[PDB]
Amino acid sequence: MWVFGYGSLIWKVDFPYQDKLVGYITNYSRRFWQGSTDHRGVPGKPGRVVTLVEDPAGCVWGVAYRLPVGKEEEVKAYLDFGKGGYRTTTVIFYPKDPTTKPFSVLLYIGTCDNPDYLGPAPLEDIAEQIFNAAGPSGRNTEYLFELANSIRNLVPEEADEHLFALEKLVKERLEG
Amino acid sequence: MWVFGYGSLIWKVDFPYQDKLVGYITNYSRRFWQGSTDHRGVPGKPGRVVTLVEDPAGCVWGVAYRLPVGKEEEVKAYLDFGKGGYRTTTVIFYPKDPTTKPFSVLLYIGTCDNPDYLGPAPLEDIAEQIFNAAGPSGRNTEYLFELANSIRNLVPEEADEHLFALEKLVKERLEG
Repeated sequence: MWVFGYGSLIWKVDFPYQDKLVGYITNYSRRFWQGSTDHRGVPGKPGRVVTLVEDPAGCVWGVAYRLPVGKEEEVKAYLDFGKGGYRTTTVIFYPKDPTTKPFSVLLYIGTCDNPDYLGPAPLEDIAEQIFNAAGPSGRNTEYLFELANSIRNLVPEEADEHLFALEKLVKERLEG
Repeated sequence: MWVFGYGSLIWKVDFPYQDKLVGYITNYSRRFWQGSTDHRGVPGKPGRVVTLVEDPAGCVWGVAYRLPVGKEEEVKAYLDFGKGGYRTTTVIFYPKDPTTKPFSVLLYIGTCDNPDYLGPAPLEDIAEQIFNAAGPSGRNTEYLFELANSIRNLVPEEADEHLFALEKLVKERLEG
């Protein structure tokens, strides 16, 4: 099966994937409304990471990865499509390359119901919080930069108003 | 986290593991009571694969694998310890090497409640069914041989009465 990576997976490429395609999905928008206490932040001082939200006019550029078929032959691992703030569903992924027809992919999403969801907030604020945060995975700012730098390698900044704006405010903070 | 492989994982080594240790666990016994329709058998002509059953006098030799920390920084993947015929729990794993202290490991088990559970049966029968079966993964007999040959590389045949007996009956069938 193929899964869509709208975040860290884009650049955190050290995992096993049979194949990958740059592309985009629809009807969702990428927002930094997901709190991070185990990666780019910690409890008591959470960081912000991305999640996808339903947006009819929405688009999200990212990368689709083909997971290797599982080795354990004794149990049937399953997919639960429902589940406690994290959603699993599928959506159409459009490859950047027109040579490939669009195909279904798995989407793993953290909902408004997940415990870590921080929700929408003024960008001024999100940027600062990101500025300050650091977690087991690294600093919050590095996460944003990679993503942003990461997306730019694939599309014009117009593609993600929210992400690039954030990057810019942060860079400004880094100034003063 | 570390997971215990009592089956195919022992020899199907083409996956990513940070580390591995030969060892054994207790209070469970390995039996060929699990039906296979997606690996070593198919619907309408199922094969047999191993599952672990609670056995107070029981022991299971196998290998423990250290899974790599997950790359996705956006969602919290969880462990559900309860779940529809497959159980997830932990048990003590004793390394063959005394230099290492015993440690907890994850055990993923298919219960009597799973749909594919075929249950106990006369060994004469299981061997034949295995003889005949083939699935997406390969023939049923190859699965048994690898396991058996696989275990022997780690312990005397006395360790697994059930597995080696089965191997032998099968080899006999292969004769006539």
